[PDB]
Amino acid sequence: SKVTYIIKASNDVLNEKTATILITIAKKDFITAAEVREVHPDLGNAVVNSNIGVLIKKGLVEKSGDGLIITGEAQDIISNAATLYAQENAPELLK
Repeated sequence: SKVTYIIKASNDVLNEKTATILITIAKKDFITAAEVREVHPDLGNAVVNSNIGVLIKKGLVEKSGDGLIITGEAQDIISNAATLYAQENAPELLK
């Protein structure tokens, strides 16, 4: 997971943890907190919940009923980030 690009496009508001949780939510619309927790065994279950909350208080994620979905702000960081990465790895990606 390419969190350095994310932390970069976020002007360093994001750390390695809030960045990795952001990608998971970005990747699956209406994903739940319980599934975000399961794909990050590395992290504490209450750590994931905290950092999801830190992402809602920043205007990057919002809750839709039971599910989690990323804001337009968040998708600017994601598209910036992936374009950065893609250009630094282009000949490796394009084969």
